[PDB]
Amino acid sequence: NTDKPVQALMKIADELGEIFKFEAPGRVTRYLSSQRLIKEACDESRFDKNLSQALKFVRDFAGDGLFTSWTHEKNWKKAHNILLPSFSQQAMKGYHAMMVDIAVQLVQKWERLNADEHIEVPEDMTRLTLDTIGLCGFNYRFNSFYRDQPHPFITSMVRALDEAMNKLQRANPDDPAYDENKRQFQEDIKVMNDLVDKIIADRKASGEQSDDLLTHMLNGKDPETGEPLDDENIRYQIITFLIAGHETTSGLLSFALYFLVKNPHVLQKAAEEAARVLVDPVPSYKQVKQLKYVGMVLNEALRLWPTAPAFSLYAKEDTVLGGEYPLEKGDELMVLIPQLHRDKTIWGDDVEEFRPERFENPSAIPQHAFKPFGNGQRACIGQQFALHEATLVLGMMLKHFDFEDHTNYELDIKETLTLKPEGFVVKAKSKKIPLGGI
Amino acid sequence: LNTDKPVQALMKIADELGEIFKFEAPGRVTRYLSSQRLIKEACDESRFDKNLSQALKFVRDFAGDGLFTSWTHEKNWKKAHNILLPSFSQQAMKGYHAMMVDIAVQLVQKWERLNADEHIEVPEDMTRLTLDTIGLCGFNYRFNSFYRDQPHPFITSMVRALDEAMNKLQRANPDDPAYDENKRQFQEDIKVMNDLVDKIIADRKASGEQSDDLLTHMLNGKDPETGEPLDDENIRYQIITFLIAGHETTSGLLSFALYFLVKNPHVLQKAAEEAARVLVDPVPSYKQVKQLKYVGMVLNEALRLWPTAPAFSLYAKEDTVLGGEYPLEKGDELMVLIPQLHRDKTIWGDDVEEFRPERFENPSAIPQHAFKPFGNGQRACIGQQFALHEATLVLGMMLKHFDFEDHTNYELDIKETLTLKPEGFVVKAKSKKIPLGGI
Amino acid sequence: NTPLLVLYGSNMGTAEGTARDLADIAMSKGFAPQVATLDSHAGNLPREGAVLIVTASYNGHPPDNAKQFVDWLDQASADEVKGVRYSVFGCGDKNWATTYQKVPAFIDETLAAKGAENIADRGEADASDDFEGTYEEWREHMWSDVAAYFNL
Ligand code: HEM
Ligand code: HEM
Ligand SMILES: Cc1cc2nc3c(=O)[nH]c(=O)nc-3n(C[C@H](O)[C@H](O)[C@H](O)COP(=O)(O)O)c2cc1C
Repeated sequence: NTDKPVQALMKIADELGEIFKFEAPGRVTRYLSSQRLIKEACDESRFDKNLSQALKFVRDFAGDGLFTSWTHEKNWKKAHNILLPSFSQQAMKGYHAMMVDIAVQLVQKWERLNADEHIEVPEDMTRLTLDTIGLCGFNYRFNSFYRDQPHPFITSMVRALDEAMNKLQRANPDDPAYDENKRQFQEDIKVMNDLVDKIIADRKASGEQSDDLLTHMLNGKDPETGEPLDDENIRYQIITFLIAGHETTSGLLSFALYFLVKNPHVLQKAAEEAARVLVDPVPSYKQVKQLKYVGMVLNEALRLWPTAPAFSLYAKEDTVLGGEYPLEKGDELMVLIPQLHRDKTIWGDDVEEFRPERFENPSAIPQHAFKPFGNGQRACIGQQFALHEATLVLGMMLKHFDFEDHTNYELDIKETLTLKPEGFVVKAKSKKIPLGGI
Repeated sequence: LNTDKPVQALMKIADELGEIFKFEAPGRVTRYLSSQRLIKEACDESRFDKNLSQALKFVRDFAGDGLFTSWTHEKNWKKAHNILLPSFSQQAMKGYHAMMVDIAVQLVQKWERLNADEHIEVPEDMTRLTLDTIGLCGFNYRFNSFYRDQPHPFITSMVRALDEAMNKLQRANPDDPAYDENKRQFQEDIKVMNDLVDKIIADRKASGEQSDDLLTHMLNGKDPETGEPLDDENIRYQIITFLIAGHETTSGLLSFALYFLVKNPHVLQKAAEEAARVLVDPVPSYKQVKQLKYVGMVLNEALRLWPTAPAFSLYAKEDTVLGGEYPLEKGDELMVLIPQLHRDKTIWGDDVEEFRPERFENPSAIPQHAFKPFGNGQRACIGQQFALHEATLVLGMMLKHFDFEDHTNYELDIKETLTLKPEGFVVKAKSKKIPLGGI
Repeated sequence: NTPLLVLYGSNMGTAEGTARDLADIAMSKGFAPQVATLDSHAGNLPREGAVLIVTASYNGHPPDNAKQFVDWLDQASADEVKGVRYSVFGCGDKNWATTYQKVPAFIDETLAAKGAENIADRGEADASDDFEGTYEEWREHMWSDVAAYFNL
């Protein structure tokens, strides 16, 4: 069928409307795309998170971390309540310094390019988000900007996710051609577990611990049981944060830069705000909070291409949707976030336009009209982290450089578990403003 | 007479036979000098001149008639020497300074970003430092060595062609079919070197060189004697020459220096105390590097013990007598063993093998020709001020920003190529957490 | 395009690079400069234009490429130095006590007790301090002294 299923389902939504069904032996799936029905599907007394096949395949190395767990599983609610404080807006203050630490490495790499060279945007942004979660998460440096070949953990993580995704399109999974994939798959899990299992034990034996996600997990307790997550789940959560945030966040940054160079007067306006607000060699937390238009630029990129483009739900019981579409208990609903974000009775008639101004008055926006981070208790726990990273980095980007779309890039959106502007490249022209760490 | 450590083998022999001894091959006579008095005599330019050893002749296959691999009487040595000499002065170092700090900052930041259980490969990181430093200061080009596992394609090819040239010296059978891939690989590396540097030169001529670096001086320089500038080809050979003459010599200096410091912790402490007193801004200024006097002494004393270009060759211009005792014929070869010279007890005292920076506290106390880590006369190292500026700066920043650990209790092992290096020298750095430019 | 001959006495190249630097700025000031060692024009001082003399000292003695010049200068005085309009720049180190700038000084004052057209007072560089300051002072003052003297 297609390598671009969500974009394909969007075209079908364009023709069939707010709901349509696909059926296989046993599996029926309905695809929801209006604010009107999605609003109902977001009632957690009626619908809960479903694990699609993709997540089931990712679960082979993410285990019962938060992202690939059922709501009913013990380790889900326990981890959810233990880690929730670690991800609040308040906690962002304590991650900011190390966020800046990797953001400086990004800006210094670009400062140090020869004039004939160019920038691989999703590539660099993935380097940055991976190293940021590693450092902010468990005080570990992948040092991605010091390498051609990523750190062995990252190579394996990326390879295992790719195999998980590739497994989905495989007609003959047990063909002998896939025997090496399978062995490599087991090799990659061992790499990941062995590195993460070691970092955890070292910290446990550590007598001068920090205040990162790893220490919050090592000290967090389950209210009822009075006990913390065991070290395997903690390892699963660490792998989970890298998996769930590395390409989602990098995609956001990539699409945001895409839409800025294609919309030069919006770039200018964003850049004029970075210059006014980022008045110190290194950004402060308050200052990042003052980047409102950069904040709106990101929200508009999320609106047009939310980088985790779909989430799956199941009917917890027989029920009727929109008062006219009956559901059986267990029926899966698929929420097409990019279609939702183009709901004309919500956003108006210019839904393909890149207009950050839409977010001028967030109170304007109706509940369940904008959902790039999912829904309710199963929403993205890393939303604040992600937005703080992206705002900080985009702001520093717009402060230190002018951007040229030297190839006149044609948008080509690659779909995996996430979305990305495949092959998007640019050229940066220094404004020659020094920073922190030089 | 096989061994992979000839200079070291020859110092041993010098300890047995003294200030002069000779090896003979079918058509070659080589005398090796170890005493300040004979070397002093051999450095009389009206009597002796630079000889191109076989090694230098092998490197000439890619370094061409750049300064290092040229005979004194060659047109382009004379021209290039006359045109570049002022660009290599101590004063000239003031405008190279900022780009030296640029790469020095990258080295410091790399070590700050290491995880606790990793370590530092010293000659490997000093070489990345010096190669990028020479490229940026010399011709505004960033190899960005600290952003890769595999070096920039130029560097890969240069290091390989030089290793090939050294290897040829020990090939019993160069024409064996196994050396075929080597020969064609050699031509490929030459082509990547020539192509990149040529392109940079051409882009700059076109660009109108709105810079003030060595390449600027070479394109704009005029040899007074002949009135003509260097041509594009020789200019490229000079650029190739700066990288090869300068990357592992300087590399090795900084590495031997750190070796002696961690082997001599009280000396380390004293240099660190001076780096801490003098380097008071986030990044060193030119004036502050010149105030790193003890750091300087440390560097001269490491160059005394293991000067990283440890031998240079000379030929008698006419038949003559040496020390009033040793007849030489026109064209006879003299090899100066600099680490032996540096151990002459009649000059330095009996404690020659001891790391003691304090020897150099009084420059007037050192006689002429007692200390020659940078060779002799018009053929002495044109890069001497560049290299000492880079090393004093970088070693000062290293000592300001970190404490060091000889965590493996490293056993000195001196690998010999065109240069000397403490092979396998590794340390652990512990940050003092001082920002280089701000937080 | 007046004739500017620059001679050096150098063992380690400080004086030789300074000399070649001067000849490079002369070319920019329309001269017809020539660079050579000191003891190679021993007796052949230019009886026209001017001769800049850049030299170091070694323990009170001339560098290896300057010895023939000075000796010629010391004893030999018969072949007078009349017509020769010169100037001297000294490369020295304060770290050498009693011998500080002895050779440049010797040459400078000896040249004058033999019929001097000293167009510009000698200049000194202390390697142990601010050699480019003094070199800079002497230089600017220097070009002007010779400027006014001849042409402009
Ligand atoms: C712009 C960036 C991001 C986007 C658009 C995004 C979006 C998503 C979405 C849509 C969900 C719901 C999944 C579902 O219903 O199946 C979610 C959950 C998740 N995300 Fe993100 N995410 C982002 C980055 C992050 C980052 C940076 C982290 C981690 C540090 C993170 C950690 C997670 C986790 C752990 C879950 C599962 C939460 C739970 O079910 O309890 N995400 N994310
Ligand atoms: C601490 C490091 C260094 C040491 C110990 C060193 C040593 C020497 C020695 C011993 C010679 C004379 C070789 C001979 O007589 O055959 C020499 C020549 C040379 N050096 Fe270096 N060198 C150093 C750094 C540099 C650097 C950084 C550069 C470049 C910027 C450089 C450029 C060259 C050149 C071009 C020559 C040939 C000069 C000529 O004959 O005209 N060297 N060096
Ligand atoms: C062995 C030795 C002796 C020196 N003696 C003197 C001296 O007598 N008077 C002086 O002013 N400087 C003295 N100097 C300082 C040098 O003249 C100074 O380094 C000069 O700049 C070197 O110039 P050059 O590289 O062209 O030879 C001496 C230096 C050395 C190495």
